[PDB]
Amino acid sequence: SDAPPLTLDGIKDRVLYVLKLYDKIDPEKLSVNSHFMKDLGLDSLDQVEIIMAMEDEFGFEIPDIDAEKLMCPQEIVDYIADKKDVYE
Amino acid sequence: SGYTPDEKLRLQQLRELRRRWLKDQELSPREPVLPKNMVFKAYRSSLFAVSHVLIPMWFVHYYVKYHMATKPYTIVSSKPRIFPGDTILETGEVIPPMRDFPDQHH
Amino acid sequence: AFCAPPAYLTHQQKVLRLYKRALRHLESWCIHRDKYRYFACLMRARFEEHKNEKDMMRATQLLREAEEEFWQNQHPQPYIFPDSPGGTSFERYECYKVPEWCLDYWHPSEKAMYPDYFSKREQWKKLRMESWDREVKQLQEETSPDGIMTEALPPARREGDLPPLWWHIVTRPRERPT
Amino acid sequence: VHIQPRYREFPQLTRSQVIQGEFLSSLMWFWILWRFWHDSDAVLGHFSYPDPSQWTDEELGIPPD
Amino acid sequence: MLCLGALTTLFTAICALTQNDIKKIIAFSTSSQLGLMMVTLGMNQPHLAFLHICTHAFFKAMLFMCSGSIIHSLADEQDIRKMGNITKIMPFTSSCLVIGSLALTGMPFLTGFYSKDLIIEAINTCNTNAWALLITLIATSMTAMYSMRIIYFVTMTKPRFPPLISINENDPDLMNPIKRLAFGSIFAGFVISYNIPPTSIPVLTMPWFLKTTALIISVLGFLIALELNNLTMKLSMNKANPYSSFSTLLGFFPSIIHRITPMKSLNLSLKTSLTL
Amino acid sequence: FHMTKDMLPGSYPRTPEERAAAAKKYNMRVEDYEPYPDDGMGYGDYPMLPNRSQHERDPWYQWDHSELRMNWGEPIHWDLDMYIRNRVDTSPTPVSWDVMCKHLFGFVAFMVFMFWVGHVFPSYQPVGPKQYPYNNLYLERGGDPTKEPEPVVHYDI
Amino acid sequence: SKYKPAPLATLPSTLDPAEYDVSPETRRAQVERLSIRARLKREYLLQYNDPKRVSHIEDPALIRWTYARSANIYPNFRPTPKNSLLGAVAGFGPLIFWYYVFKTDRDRKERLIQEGKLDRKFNISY
Amino acid sequence: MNIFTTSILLIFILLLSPILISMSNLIKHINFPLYTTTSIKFSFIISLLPLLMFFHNNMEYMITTWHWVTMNSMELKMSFKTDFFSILFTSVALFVTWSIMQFSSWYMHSD
Amino acid sequence: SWDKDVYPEPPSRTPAPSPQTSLPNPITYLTKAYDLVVDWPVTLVREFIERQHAKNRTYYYHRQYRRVPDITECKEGDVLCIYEAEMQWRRDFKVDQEIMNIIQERLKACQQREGENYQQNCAKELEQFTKVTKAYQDRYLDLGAYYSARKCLAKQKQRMLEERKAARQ
Amino acid sequence: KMELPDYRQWKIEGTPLETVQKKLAARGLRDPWARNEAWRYMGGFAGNITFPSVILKGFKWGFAAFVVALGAEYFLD
Amino acid sequence: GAHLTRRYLWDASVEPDPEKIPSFPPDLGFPERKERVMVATQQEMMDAQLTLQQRDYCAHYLIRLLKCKRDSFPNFLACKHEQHDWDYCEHLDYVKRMKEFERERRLLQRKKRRALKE
Amino acid sequence: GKRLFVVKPSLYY
Ligand SMILES: CCCCCCCCCCCCCCCCCC(=O)OC[C@H](COP(=O)(O)OCCN)OC(=O)CCCCCCCCCCCCCCCCC
Repeated sequence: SDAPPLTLDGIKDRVLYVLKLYDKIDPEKLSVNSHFMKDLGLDSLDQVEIIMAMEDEFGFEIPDIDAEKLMCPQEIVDYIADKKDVYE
Repeated sequence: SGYTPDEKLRLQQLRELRRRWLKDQELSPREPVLPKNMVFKAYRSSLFAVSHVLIPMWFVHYYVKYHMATKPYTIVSSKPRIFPGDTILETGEVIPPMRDFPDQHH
Repeated sequence: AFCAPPAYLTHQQKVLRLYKRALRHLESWCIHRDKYRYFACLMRARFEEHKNEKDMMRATQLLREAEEEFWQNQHPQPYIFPDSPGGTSFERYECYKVPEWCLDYWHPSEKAMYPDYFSKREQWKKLRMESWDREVKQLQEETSPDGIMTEALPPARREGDLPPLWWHIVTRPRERPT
Repeated sequence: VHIQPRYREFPQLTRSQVIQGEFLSSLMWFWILWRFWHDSDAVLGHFSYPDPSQWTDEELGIPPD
Repeated sequence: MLCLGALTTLFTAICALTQNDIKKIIAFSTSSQLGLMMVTLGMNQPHLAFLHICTHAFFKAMLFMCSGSIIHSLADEQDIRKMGNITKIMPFTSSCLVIGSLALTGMPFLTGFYSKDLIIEAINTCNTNAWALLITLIATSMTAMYSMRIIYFVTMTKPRFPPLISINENDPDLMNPIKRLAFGSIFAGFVISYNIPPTSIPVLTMPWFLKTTALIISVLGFLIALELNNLTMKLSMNKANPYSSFSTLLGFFPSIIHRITPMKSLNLSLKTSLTL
Repeated sequence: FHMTKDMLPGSYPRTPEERAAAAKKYNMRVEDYEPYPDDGMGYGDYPMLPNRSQHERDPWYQWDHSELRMNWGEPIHWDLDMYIRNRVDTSPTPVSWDVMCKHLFGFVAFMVFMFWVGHVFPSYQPVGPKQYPYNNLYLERGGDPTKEPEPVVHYDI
Repeated sequence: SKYKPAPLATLPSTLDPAEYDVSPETRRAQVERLSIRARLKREYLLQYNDPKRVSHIEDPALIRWTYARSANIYPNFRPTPKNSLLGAVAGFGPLIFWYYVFKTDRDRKERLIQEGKLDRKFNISY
Repeated sequence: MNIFTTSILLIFILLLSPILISMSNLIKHINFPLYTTTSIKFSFIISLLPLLMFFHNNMEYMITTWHWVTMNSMELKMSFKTDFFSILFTSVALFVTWSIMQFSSWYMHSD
Repeated sequence: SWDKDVYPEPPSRTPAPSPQTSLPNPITYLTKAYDLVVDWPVTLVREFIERQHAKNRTYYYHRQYRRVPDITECKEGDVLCIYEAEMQWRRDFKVDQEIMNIIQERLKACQQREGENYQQNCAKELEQFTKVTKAYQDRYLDLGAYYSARKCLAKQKQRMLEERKAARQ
Repeated sequence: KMELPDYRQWKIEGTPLETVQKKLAARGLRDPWARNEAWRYMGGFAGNITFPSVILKGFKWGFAAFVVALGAEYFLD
Repeated sequence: GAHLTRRYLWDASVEPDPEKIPSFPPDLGFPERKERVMVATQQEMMDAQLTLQQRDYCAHYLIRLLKCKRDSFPNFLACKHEQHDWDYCEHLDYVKRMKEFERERRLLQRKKRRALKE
Repeated sequence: GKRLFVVKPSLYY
């Protein structure tokens, strides 16, 4: 009934939704493979803010070391799918 | 910093195998292979009331009247309230009334 | 969780951890979203003000003073996500996370209740049989002669090969098993 | 019973839940108003607490001096 | 008995003022009302204590059922800092929670009026400890304040939960027990108290400030906690004080006792008994 | 099994070679290893692990003993059964231990003192005693009917 | 405005001063500790993920802990005056204390019965 | 005198009945939470009957249903002191528990 | 089966119903339904059972023991009459235990019957209980786990000697 | 599948977030997550909830039923 | 109450304590004091099964209220009239207790006035 | 649909 299951496409759409809502990331240059420093031009504090935004949306905590490892939205989406057992 | 290439490749391969394992965790449509309603007031509640209540009520009433009242002090109850102007059913005497109630200000 | 901790935390990692913990305790204090956004922007401004330090001993002293201030002004009950440690739903389903080796002990009737899933289970077991010796050989080959080694593990280095010690990671129970 | 989840918008409220909730709150308020009208002994009581200082010495039975 | 009950209802209300988990808040509400019963048993009023037993049973059953529906609709999320707009998004649960909070605080002619108000008049009118009386009244005011804290931080303000809406309270198995407990929490105290055989003669000839004491302190607590919640809404950080640290950290009794007594017990056991 | 005496715990180490052998037995570094002082309490060469409970251990790590928050092969504290997560906690607190002790003791002492103050200064209503009839309900409370009680007299006012 | 650590409320690993003034020998100590931890983890992971394993995994640390807590105590015990006094008080002082408590109570009760001042109104199931 | 004791022990029998159904190996064919919820609501109705009787006549009851053991001059017997407190708390607790088990059937789904 | 000589019960005095209101009594309605549905089949089953009992009726007797010589007229060391007197004493001890149980049930029945008037109307039951517990404390108290006729006789002799010494002055 | 609303509909204007943004702009600061937090102050959530509006829920129909009950009682006697 | 402040702040000599009330003979100031009369008596209180706490000087009103409840058990909202009668009797009893307190307090003040006169 | 296998111990014995 309640708690509908997640999907890879839905997780990707939500992550890109938050990144588009972020003011420092212009939506026209944002892609799923866009790196936070290489072509997005952010820094470590911005990365921590992005991780906390994903954390606040998805209602669970990414630990600090894995969070520092996540660096593009594709890795963020892969981490969300791996953590919540989303396979399709 | 970011992912080193070795751990990145390891997580990609491990996650792909996790996708395969979770897909294999699915159930085929034939699994598991296993080897008079009326209305709720007339059959759902009535049968329950006449089966799981009526027979137990019979058994408890039998045990109470024929195995507790046959014994002296199993069922002991307090004296009922007796008021002035009342008539005793067992004895037949009427209780005399009260006095004249001098205070009737309220 | 999916990455092993290093020998030590660097200064940059400690600064990021302090920043995240400070903002989490700030949201615990502020509750309301606009109030938290205002004071989190103030905290980010403070961190950006102390960002460009070159001496690095003054930076370590500033980090020590900042975390001392954090311990003085931390919330007695900070907000914890339910799945986080110390939360409400943490380890709630470990009683339901049954390990997969009990299906080896299942009765043949219970195995016959799920034929296709069990057939896939021996296919996975046969794959594990075939891959174990190769991944042990890979682990023995890639071990450095020096005493230095971390808890990280190598990936598969060629086609038709699996990452070493993949079974306990791939076949772990689901966080929502039922 | 099952409804479509919403991402960031206000959820589509069903008629039954809002009708029955306002019915329960209205029943509570009607009960409070009815009982307050019928027996307003929540305030002041109805016995009018006396003032002991206004009582007189001859009914209190103290000898005069 | 009177002193212990007054102390425990004061302490549990103090703890309830600053908790964030809604279940912990209404649990300390349960313990504070138990302290009120314990005060009532410190008086020679046992039947009032049993009437409050039934009354409290109704209230906490409905309040806890409402809180559980809130948690299930918000996907196992428990503290009030990630809630809000519950009046608009869950109207039935909001209405029943408001009924429970008002009747727990002692809104007149509800189920709680026929026990809590009589307890307040009994403690105001019979010979008791003065400090126990004062902290009982202050505990009632705090009951009003944490009920206001529940009402504000859950049913009011802006949403703070994660965005994905998974609220579905349209289940009859959810609605109907709350309906029955709402009928209880509205009418059961009245029906029961008018069906009680007359015992433990209350006193009714009593001054107006003593008679309306419970209602006055409940209204005062509601107003004080409302303006405090508006001050929390106000855009200013303040340095925490040891009073709020004491209230939020459970009075330090769990940490201090649960660390010093098991450590001494097990240390004595292993170091002396077995080993030595 | 294959546990032999050189891998089982032994006596208190005296020589640095014995200390190094004990450190290799317990899978510790030599200067990290530290036995209990030779006070004759049966400790011997077992290391003095720091008095930290299992709550301080990192909960985001996949420990080999997940409930115990310990890895495989690492030395086990002498008081592990006291320091398990179902038992005594030594975690840092938001306010200091002495502050907690003084605050709790001061609150308890203040409550006891004010309860004594309220007991020596009771609060009541400006009323007399309750009037009870028939020699203060002598027969009702169970006085002897053969002897006559002292007449308890009440008057109107 | 300083946190005071306790045995039951220890100093945090971020409030302690030992990790702000770091040293190369402490860094290499952490490196070697991680090396031993990684070696033990690799050995345990190999034994855990071994498919030919048909039993559980024995823990030598647990075996050593049980032996130290159970069988090593009397070989490694030496009598000192401190533990002699501690054993004497912990094995006798409660016994003499409760002896005096029970002896005083029983003598008082016995005397009260002998001159009859103690009343057993309905005490028949002693 | 008979209907009162029969109602009280029928409350107890209706409480013990789902336990025997649970250990009687037929749970897999019936709806056990719904069955138990109906059992509690029926226990509430047969608990409402002595509530009405006590509200009418204020009869105070003692029931010695089973003599367990006699031990020199002390008889341990399983007995019920059917009080005002006992009757009213029985009715209130059964009503509350009926609500809680319906809420449990809703809430402990997918368990 | 029980008798009011050993289980006394005062006659019930219930008042006649005087319903001032016009509403029907649900207790009376449910009671009439309760008899008509439950009491009639139960008493029919019990009547069938009772006539089966009358068809197969058997009798049993209550055993009685004659009085063996008491331990006072009984020589020490001669374990035959020692044994006979000791088992007679044990039998009387068990009988006194059940007498105590009877008196305690009488007191409990009085308290439950009187209710709020138990402090006045249970004076006779409380007096009987007090007298019988004084007698029981005089005869059987403080004997120990190895209570016996010899120990009871020694305690009685000590009590008689104390009473005789106190009766001199 | 589930379709998300257009992110471009989430605007800053007319909000406590607008007040916060002006307060930060007084100090020369920029808040970039305000558009992410803008969904809680728009649409069906865009409304001030008031404590008498919470307590007096259903009070209108309760008072209507109360006056109908009084009228019925008066017509009865 | 202001009586507590008067006792605990100004003086305790004239402000009395609740246990030794009355501390003066009942005939002092009353030339002829009537005995307090009751309607209800012991046999009817025992028959009505009143608790020992409620066998006070309003036992007749309590008996009438209990009789009404026992008769009209259905529609329990029946006899608020003699519920109010019993409550008014208890109010009169509480007023008499207040009169006893005030009389003994004024007698304490009169005793202090006599002492300062002497 | 989309139902998944539930891993359970051997309750057969
Ligand atoms: C005005 C008048 C005021 C009067 C005030 C009077 C106050 C009296 C207080 C009496 C009771 C004091 C002792 C209470 C001990 C409770 C210990 C306990 O259960 O602690 C729980 C604790 C862990 O729980 P916690 O820390 O709360 O939560 C962790 C969650 N992650 O730890 C554990 O779970 C450890 C597991 C148990 C370990 C063994 C414990 C054995 C205890 C034996 C005690 C023997 C003596 C008892 C004396 C009682 C006297 C009343």
